[PDB]
Amino acid sequence: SDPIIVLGAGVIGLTTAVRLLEAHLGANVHILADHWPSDALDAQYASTIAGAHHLSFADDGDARQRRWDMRTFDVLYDEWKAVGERTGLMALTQTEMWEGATSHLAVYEGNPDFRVLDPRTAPCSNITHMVSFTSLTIAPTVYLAALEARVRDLGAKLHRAHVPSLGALRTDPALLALYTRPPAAVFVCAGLGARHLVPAPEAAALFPTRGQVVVVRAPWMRAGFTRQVGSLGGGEGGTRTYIIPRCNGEVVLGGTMEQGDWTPYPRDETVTDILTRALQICPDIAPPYARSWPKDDQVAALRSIVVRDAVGFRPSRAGGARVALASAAGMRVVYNYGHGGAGWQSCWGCAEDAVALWA
Amino acid sequence: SDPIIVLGAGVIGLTTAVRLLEAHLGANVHILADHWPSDALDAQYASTIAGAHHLSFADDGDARQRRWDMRTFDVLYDEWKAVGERTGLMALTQTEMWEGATSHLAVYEGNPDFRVLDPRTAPCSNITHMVSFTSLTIAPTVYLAALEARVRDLGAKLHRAHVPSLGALRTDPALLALYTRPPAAVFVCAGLGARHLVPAPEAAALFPTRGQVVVVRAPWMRAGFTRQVGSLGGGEGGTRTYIIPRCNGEVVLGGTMEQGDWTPYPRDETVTDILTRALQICPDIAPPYARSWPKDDQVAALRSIVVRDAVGFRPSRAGGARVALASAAGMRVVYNYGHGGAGWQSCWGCAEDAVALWA
Amino acid sequence: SDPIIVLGAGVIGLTTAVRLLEAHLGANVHILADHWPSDALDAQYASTIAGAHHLSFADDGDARQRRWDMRTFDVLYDEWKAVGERTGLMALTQTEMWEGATSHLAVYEGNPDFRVLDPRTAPCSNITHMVSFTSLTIAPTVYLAALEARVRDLGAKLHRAHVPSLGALRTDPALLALYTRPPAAVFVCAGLGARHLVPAPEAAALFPTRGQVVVVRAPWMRAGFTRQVGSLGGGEGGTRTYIIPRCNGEVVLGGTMEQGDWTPYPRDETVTDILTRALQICPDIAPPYARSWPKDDQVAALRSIVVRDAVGFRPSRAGGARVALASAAGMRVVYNYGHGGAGWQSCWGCAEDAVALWAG
Amino acid sequence: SDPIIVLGAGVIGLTTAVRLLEAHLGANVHILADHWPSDALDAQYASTIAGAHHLSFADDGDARQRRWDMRTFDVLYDEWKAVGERTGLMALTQTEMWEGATSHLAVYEGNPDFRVLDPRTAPCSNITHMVSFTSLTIAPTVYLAALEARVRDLGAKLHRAHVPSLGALRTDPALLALYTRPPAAVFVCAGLGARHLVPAPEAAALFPTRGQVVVVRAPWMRAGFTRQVGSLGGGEGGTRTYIIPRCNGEVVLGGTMEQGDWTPYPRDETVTDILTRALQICPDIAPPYARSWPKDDQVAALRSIVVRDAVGFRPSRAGGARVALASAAGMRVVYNYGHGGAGWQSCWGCAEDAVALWA
Ligand SMILES: Cc1cc2nc3c(=O)[nH]c(=O)nc-3n(C[C@H](O)[C@H](O)[C@H](O)COP(=O)(O)OP(=O)(O)OC[C@H]3O[C@@H](n4cnc5c(N)ncnc54)[C@H](O)[C@@H]3O)c2cc1C
Ligand SMILES: Cc1cc2nc3c(=O)[nH]c(=O)nc-3n(C[C@H](O)[C@H](O)[C@H](O)COP(=O)(O)OP(=O)(O)OC[C@H]3O[C@@H](n4cnc5c(N)ncnc54)[C@H](O)[C@@H]3O)c2cc1C
Ligand SMILES: Cc1cc2nc3c(=O)[nH]c(=O)nc-3n(C[C@H](O)[C@H](O)[C@H](O)COP(=O)(O)OP(=O)(O)OC[C@H]3O[C@@H](n4cnc5c(N)ncnc54)[C@H](O)[C@@H]3O)c2cc1C
Ligand SMILES: Cc1cc2nc3c(=O)[nH]c(=O)nc-3n(C[C@H](O)[C@H](O)[C@H](O)COP(=O)(O)OP(=O)(O)OC[C@H]3O[C@@H](n4cnc5c(N)ncnc54)[C@H](O)[C@@H]3O)c2cc1C
Ligand SMILES: [F-]
Ligand SMILES: [F-]
Repeated sequence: SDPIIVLGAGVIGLTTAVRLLEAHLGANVHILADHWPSDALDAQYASTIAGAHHLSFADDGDARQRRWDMRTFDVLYDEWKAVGERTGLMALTQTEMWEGATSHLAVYEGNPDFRVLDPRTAPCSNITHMVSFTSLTIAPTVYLAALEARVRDLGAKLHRAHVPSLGALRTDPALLALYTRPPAAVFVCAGLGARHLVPAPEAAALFPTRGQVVVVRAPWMRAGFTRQVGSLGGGEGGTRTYIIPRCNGEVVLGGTMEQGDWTPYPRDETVTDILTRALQICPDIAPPYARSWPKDDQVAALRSIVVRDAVGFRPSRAGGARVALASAAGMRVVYNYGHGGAGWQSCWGCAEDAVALWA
Repeated sequence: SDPIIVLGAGVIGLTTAVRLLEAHLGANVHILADHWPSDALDAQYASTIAGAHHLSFADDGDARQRRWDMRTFDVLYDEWKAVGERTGLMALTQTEMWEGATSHLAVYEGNPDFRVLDPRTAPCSNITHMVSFTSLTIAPTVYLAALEARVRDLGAKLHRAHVPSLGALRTDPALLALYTRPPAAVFVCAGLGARHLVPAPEAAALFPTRGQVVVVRAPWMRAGFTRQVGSLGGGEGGTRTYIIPRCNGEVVLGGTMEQGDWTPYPRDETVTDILTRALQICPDIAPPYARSWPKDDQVAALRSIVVRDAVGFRPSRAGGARVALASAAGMRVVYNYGHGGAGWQSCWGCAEDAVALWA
Repeated sequence: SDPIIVLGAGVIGLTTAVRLLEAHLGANVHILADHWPSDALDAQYASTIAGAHHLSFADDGDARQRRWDMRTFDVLYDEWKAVGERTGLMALTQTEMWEGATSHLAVYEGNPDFRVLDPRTAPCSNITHMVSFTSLTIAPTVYLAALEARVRDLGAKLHRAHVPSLGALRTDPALLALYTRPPAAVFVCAGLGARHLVPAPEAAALFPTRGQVVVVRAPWMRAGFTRQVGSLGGGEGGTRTYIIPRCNGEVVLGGTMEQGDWTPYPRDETVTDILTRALQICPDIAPPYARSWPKDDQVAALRSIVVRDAVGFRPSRAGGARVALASAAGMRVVYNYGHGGAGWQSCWGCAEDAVALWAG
Repeated sequence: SDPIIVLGAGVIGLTTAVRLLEAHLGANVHILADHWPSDALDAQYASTIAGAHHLSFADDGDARQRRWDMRTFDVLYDEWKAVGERTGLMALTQTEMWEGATSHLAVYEGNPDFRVLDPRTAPCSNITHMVSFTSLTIAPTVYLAALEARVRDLGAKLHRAHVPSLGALRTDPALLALYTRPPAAVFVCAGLGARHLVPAPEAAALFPTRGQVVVVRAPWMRAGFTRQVGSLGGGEGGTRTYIIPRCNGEVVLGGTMEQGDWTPYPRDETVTDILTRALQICPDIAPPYARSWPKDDQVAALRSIVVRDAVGFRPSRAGGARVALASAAGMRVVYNYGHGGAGWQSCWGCAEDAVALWA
């Protein structure tokens, strides 16, 4: 009878709410957020800026991340087997190439059709290791719309509201009008927004890792490619070039990984950079008719098929995501934030842990 | 060189920004807001919920409100003579009727074509006083779109951003990324949202006055009607029924005046109440074919032409709007908020005062 | 059951089809047409070019036209009383002014709220007679869409097909594939296209009267105005200026009456003419903010609210419409064409006569 | 100064008009047609019903058809090299399978990347010959829109008009109003409509070959497949199953070849037939997630991605297309009609001959 709040309507909050409602049928759940999946794109809302591909960054020794990523893959892949592309999922061969390293992450061996490839067969030079396996991409707008429909069907009440502090959920008459009584519990799925909701030491742990992408219309591309330069360093370190094709024919090209960079608007030079690198790792990203042209001329061909530029801020945190049980303003609090560049590939895993902590 | 911030992209912020940029051509102006005019309607954003009509509530002794309301009428009426309905304005005869009173507000005598009518000619019973005069309605979405285009043309930079505190404008890296240097000044045009930005005693002076409206498609209606019940009490007291026709053929029917009511969703019984009262004061709101039908059948005819239901929170303030110079967080601050049910009819007057205070 | 063909999907064909299906006479109805109401506007398809208003041209001594026009008025007015504007109908006050004449048609006295006005109160000069009465306008696209839905609901089969001759309905495999069996009957509701379907010496009787109109967005205008110059001459003679407001806020301004003029495209000078004459007869057609300006500036204000120019060819015929039973190409034939500038205002009346002729 | 008429705005008329205006810049050209490319689909207008692919039917000894087909290929391929998919063209690998034949048409060897394949590798049974080569598909609505824009830019006047007889062009006031003076010449590109415009011996040569197609949304398919059953017989004989993918992700599945069948509406049993046969010759037409399912479940999966059913009448003629100079009703007449199922793959070839015959 006392309301349970899910604060956040990104992929993290919506998956949390789905698992919450499935575990406790008819529970009194209110989802509050100041940005919703179908809103216009905004650099501050990470979930619809994402590619998204399932391409784990889980260190061999990071048992929690490996578990989350593979659990999430299992859920998404079973869903694709059931409904195909209806919710924005597309199974595909993912190819990862390393420019330095002579190993892949052990976590990839859990995916179907894992193969070690000859690094000399990469289209770009200096590739020292190369693997492929079956994975999935997600058109986030489509998938999030499906999650929104699902939480409605499960009986969640949805509210557009800004929450200035966790205490406000108990005290602010504007918020109390939504759910009548002070909440018994809150799931804090506020992404990078959690910086304004937690005490100073925890707030300090959050930082943006800015990512710019270029979305092209390239429906000929139905395979995934990533080039990793530099060590992950047990986290999400180094830089990536990637080709992330969606089932709708939009293909996300990236990326950048700028720690502490709060600039929300795309940079012209980075557009050029992304297009140039995308052509290096995946020559077939070019419009078919332009593929025989000098490499320099193919950038303009890619420009001609650009759908949009986009920028987002990965909600980065030292040690990865905070999924933990605490207390604030007399409410039971479950934190589920700080997923960096891996929220889409870990969402269902985190959601299940979060609900288990609450329960 | 130092940025000047306009916080808010409602009618108050946008008129403030226009007058600011007109007074000081090429100034470094950045407009920050978490809700913009063309966004989907939300009860928290009053400017696009409003009717809006110019129907002053200024008490005979309220010299400041009278001056603002008359100034705003002059600006809007001048604009209508220059551009017609291009920006959402429509000149019309406004008829006001009182159920109890035997006097009107002196301020109305400043409008063109002021006439005292025979109250016995009102279509509803118990009317003791009635006047008409030339006034204007505004389709707020259209007018705000023109204001947005105008501030762009004048060189303002526009940002979608939430401001958690005034200090954050100078200290918060997420906001500093927008304009680089710490701002010298901020115009706080945050509407009811100002309650999160000011000290608790100022925040306590602000309260919502909830208003529900029904929008109908009634392009045959090109005249305005209001019935006042109870005393204004030197502010915006009592209750009103109104018919507010827009140039686009949508006609806003209302209303309610629920002080402290934070419920953002429409109430079914209130829909019935509004349609019933609308028919009382203006029989011609009914579709022409339905005008000879019994009263109950005519409510049904109005239901058949409903476009939308909407709810908004008027940013009411004890003593009316705060338009004042101050200092806070190392900035020169001009507050311009708390216009209640009168922001549209006072906007330009208030904007000119705000810019003068800053200058 | 042998097919019964309605040839034409203008207002005449569709009303004929509705009345045919409503007759419940076991008719296996196939509606064939090379232009359908929701198709792009084309000067050759009169029904969606029309204003349309109900403003009878029926001469005092033209009993058939008077009966048709008043019957159609009753049907449309009752429809408006039942459903309001849902099917594109709008009741309004129609004001007619004459430049020269000292009387009105008797037929108008049958409308609600009839009155003879003081012609000195007309906004333009040289007005010698003026009346008003309650009438209706029709947004033809909306009303025709409603008729199309209605014939579908009643079980008619609808086909996009060009009929090269009446005989072809029985003999042409391209047409026979639509309905399998040779048709027993055809209602020829082909409008000006009937010139290619009726025996050739009857075709000389049909001619275009070209009409250009300017459609403006003027939702403040919900009253109708017409000025008649010259005599009707027992038919549709002389020239008219008119303001015909639709329920959707589009207002049709006109008009021209160019006999034998087959030019399907709007003329620049005619746009200027129509706007100028519209302002003469109805000063409030101008945008409210423009009403105090010089006449030339008001013409410019009208140009600023133009939605579209359009041209149509009225299916004119000496003697008015042919509504008649015949036998041709082995089939029972009912002709229902040649309604000139009055198809909308006579449609239901004609449809009922046509169906009665077939039913025998 | 005397008008030149192009009668018809299908692919044949519009290519003729383009070549006409390019040869004689500023010429007084009027294009008359009762159906235009952007009109709603109609079984009587073949050009937008077509797949279309470039898959020649030209007999080894049919010099004219081979010349036409290869010239048209050259023109379209050059266009695709210049603009890619901008005008609806997509280069692809076309694979043809024969159920009986042990040879391919010689004309195919003129296409790039020609190769004879192992017929054992066909996914369906009883294949005895198989080849592939580079060819093109066309999204006809997009291509015809480009042609329409081209003729406008070259100064053609376009008219929606029905021509009851060629004599009417000189004598009918309804047609004379379009171009003022009796025309000097007419290019008769009326497709199957030519049967109403030519003398009884020439009209008897024309007949419909009805084809029904199913359009699916299958953007994973960018390769073309055809199975030929029975002999071409020096013409377009026998029956074909085909997969014709467009650049916009629509894929046309077919077909039927019913001579003299004037039924313009799709048959339910033919939908089933086409879907079943498409799956036989190209298992990858099925949604990726459905590819391991039993055959009946895959047919159902194809039904779920259906965009539209369509029917058209190929303008078939004894001896193929009539491209011929004549004199009728006072005019210099060039006939260019009766292209059967090969109008798209022969259009530019025929157009050029037609303009030459007139010049
Ligand atoms: C360019 C780019 C590419 C990426 N690609 C991938 C990829 O391929 N695979 C992958 O797994 N991940 C990827 N990511 C990362 C992924 O997008 C994020 O980890 C994930 O979206 C974070 O989800 P979230 O729900 O925590 O945050 P968000 O999506 O930002 O949502 C937070 C929610 O909380 C609400 N909120 C916050 N504060 C408040 C408040 N005070 N009051 C009310 N509401 C509040 C917001 O309105 C919003 O609804 C990418 C990120 C970027 C930027
Ligand atoms: C039903 C109804 C009918 C009405 N009818 C009339 C009428 O007929 N005539 C009339 O004169 N008035 C009318 N009003 C009143 C009028 O709508 C308000 O007085 C006026 O819109 C207030 O404008 P504003 O710009 O102050 O507030 P708002 O429109 O609410 O805009 C405030 C802006 O501040 C931004 N903001 C606030 N806090 C923050 C933050 N922390 N960070 C970033 N951005 C922030 C918001 O995003 C928004 O852009 C009506 C009101 C209602 C509810
Ligand atoms: C500018 C203008 C204003 C007007 N204003 C008014 C007004 O205010 N009030 C009023 O009452 N009337 C008005 N009219 C007149 C009215 O529009 C016509 O009288 C009426 O539309 C004629 O209807 P119809 O069905 O006979 O002809 P059409 O609407 O032309 O329809 C004829 C049908 O026959 C079909 N057809 C013809 N030949 C063939 C063939 N060979 N094969 C297959 N199909 C064929 C066509 O495709 C079409 O479906 C106006 C006309 C014009 C031009
Ligand atoms: C199902 C199907 C699949 C096909 N697939 C292919 C393929 O893959 N490759 C290929 O090469 N071909 C294909 N075709 C064949 C191709 O569609 C035709 O050969 C080609 O479209 C014929 O073009 P057209 O311009 O002659 O005829 P149409 O496109 O029918 O155009 C005739 C034009 O003449 C006009 N017209 C006719 N009579 C008159 C008149 N009396 N007055 C005014 N205007 C008139 C019409 O309005 C129209 O504008 C296919 C056909 C079908 C039915
Ligand atoms: F906040
Ligand atoms: F014809």
